[PDB]
Amino acid sequence: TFEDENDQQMLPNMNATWVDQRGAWLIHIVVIVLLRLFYSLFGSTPKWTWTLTNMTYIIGFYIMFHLVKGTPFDFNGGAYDNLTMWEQINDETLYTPTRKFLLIVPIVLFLISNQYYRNDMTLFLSNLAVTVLIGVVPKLGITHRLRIS
Amino acid sequence: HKSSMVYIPTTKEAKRRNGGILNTIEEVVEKLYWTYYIHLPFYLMASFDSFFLHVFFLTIFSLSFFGIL
Amino acid sequence: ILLTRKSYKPPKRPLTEQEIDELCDEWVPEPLVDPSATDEQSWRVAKTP
Ligand SMILES: CCCCCCCCCCCCC/C=C/[C@@H](O)[C@H](CO)NC(=O)CCCCCCCCCCCCCCCCCCCCCCC
Repeated sequence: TFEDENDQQMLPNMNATWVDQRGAWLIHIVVIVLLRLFYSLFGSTPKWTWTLTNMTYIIGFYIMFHLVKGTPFDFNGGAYDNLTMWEQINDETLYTPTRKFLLIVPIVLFLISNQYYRNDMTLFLSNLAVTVLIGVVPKLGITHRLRIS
Repeated sequence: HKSSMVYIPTTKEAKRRNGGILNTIEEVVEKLYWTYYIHLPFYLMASFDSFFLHVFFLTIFSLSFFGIL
Repeated sequence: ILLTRKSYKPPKRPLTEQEIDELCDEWVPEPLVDPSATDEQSWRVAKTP
């Protein structure tokens, strides 16, 4: 409605403005690299390390950006009470540079991980399924504000 | 002019008042300790969580050093 | 394909019949002609042989 839009415009949303700041694009890569080295430090075979890296990163990103609705602090009357953090990025404007960069990352991650478990069809299928079903679908332009049961 | 404010001496002046290379070893150790401590959120945690983070980091470092050799 | 997109804003809802009716009732037009300056110009009609 009107009041709702005026409330959503009256303040910059501190819950979703930190993305466009100095060093988030880099921190994503950094945490990916750190997870890789941690799983390497475990000691198992490379395919297990890489599939664990992919699952851990994808599931963490989904649980943080796509699971919880609202803001962790008072913002307005309600304003953003029925939106996840991914739906608040750049005040509901799709396909901005930040969204493009966050979309590209899982695909390139799968491409790099691909050449280690290519010989096993089970791991390859599971990795592709999880990636394309959790890291590319909720971030699409037609899943926006799509509530189901 | 004089007021009722009690002053606190600087740490350099305190060391001057209280007077080999054991001091240098102690100060390099404390430099390392502070450099490790303040860059991780240990002031913002409780005791159990801080202890578990400590043992986690110690285990990571020990395993990495063992693997390096 | 993903990198090619243009960055649009989500489409808005269309207006409602009650909203349309209220907007139409808010609009007010002008008269067909301007009766403000008719009297200080109407000497021409009165002075025509
Ligand atoms: C809900 C109960 C679920 C019970 C299950 C337990 C889950 C608990 C852990 C997850 C909870 C997350 C809930 C939502 C958290 C955020 O959204 C909150 C609330 O919006 N944002 C804010 O406070 C505003 C932003 C605050 C700073 C965010 C940036 C901090 C640094 C993150 C940089 C990006 C990190 C890389 C992307 C995610 C990678 C995940 C790494 C996974 C490996 C480590 C985790 C296992």
